[PDB]
Parts: sequence; C-alpha cells; structure tokens
Amino acid sequence: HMRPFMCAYPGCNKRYFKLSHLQMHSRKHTGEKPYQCDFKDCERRFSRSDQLKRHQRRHTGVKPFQCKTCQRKFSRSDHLKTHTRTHTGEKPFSCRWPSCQKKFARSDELVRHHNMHQ
DNA sequence: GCGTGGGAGTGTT
DNA sequence: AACACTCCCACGC
Ligand SMILES: [Zn+2]
Ligand SMILES: [Zn+2]
Ligand SMILES: [Zn+2]
Ligand SMILES: [Zn+2]
Repeated sequence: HMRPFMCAYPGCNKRYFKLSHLQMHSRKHTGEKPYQCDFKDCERRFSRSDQLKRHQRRHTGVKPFQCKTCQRKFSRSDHLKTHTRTHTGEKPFSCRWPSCQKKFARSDELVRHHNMHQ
C-alpha cells in the first residue's frame, strides 16, 4: 500500500497515510529560516538558499575567485572586487566634511572616518 | 587599510 | 527557485 497524500512543496516528496501527519508536516515549511546548514555541529539557519551555499564555503575553504594581478584567491566575488581596489589605488568614497578632501576605497572606511570627525 | 563573515536588494534563466 | 552579482554593516587584526 502507498500513501494518498503528499506535500506540494517543490522538493519535499514526503507522503503520509494520514492527513493529520501531513498537516503537522505542512507547518515545517512555514519557515522562520528554512535553509539550515547540515555540516557537523554548525546547524546555522539562513533566510535564503544562496546565503547558505555561500556560508558553506567556510567549511570547505574554497576560494573560487582569484586576483588577476597578485594571484591571490578569495572566497567571495565582492571581496575580490575591493581587493582589486588595493592594486588600482582607486578611492571612490570621498569625505564630505568641509575643508577635508579625503578619499577611501570602501564605504565602511568612510563611515569610520565620519565617526572620528566627532 | 583590508581580510572576511551575515543581510538584503536586484537581475537572469 | 537556483544562481549569481553587488551593496551595506560589522568583526578582527
Ligand atoms: Zn513538505
Ligand atoms: Zn555551516
Ligand atoms: Zn591582488
Ligand atoms: Zn574627513
């Protein structure tokens, strides 16, 4: 005998003989943070799937993004982008305090500068 | 200054 | 939905 009922979630193929058991299962997808890491002793939950798959690069230590200049590898592409700013010397973020023409290569660098102005 | 995590907005298929 | 880019914010050295 096979079960009549099923979860309509795209990926949950759990089937139940009883409707009561499917009802309890249906509330598992009503997800505070559905995506959870299943690496040993991490169990960290995330809101999106791509955020979890980015986090799991910590357990594997993979660095798929490499700098074309200094050959250094990085775990994420955005961190590679600002690393290239270290080589090219560009500083888009400029301080907007009077009589202070100071530029930085990262937004959080300018924020730290704006706070030290006070 | 700069590596390197999480959150979130957006785009392409 | 999967996948990716890209930004801010934050922690750390
Ligand atoms: Zn389900
Ligand atoms: Zn994990
Ligand atoms: Zn480099
Ligand atoms: Zn300034």
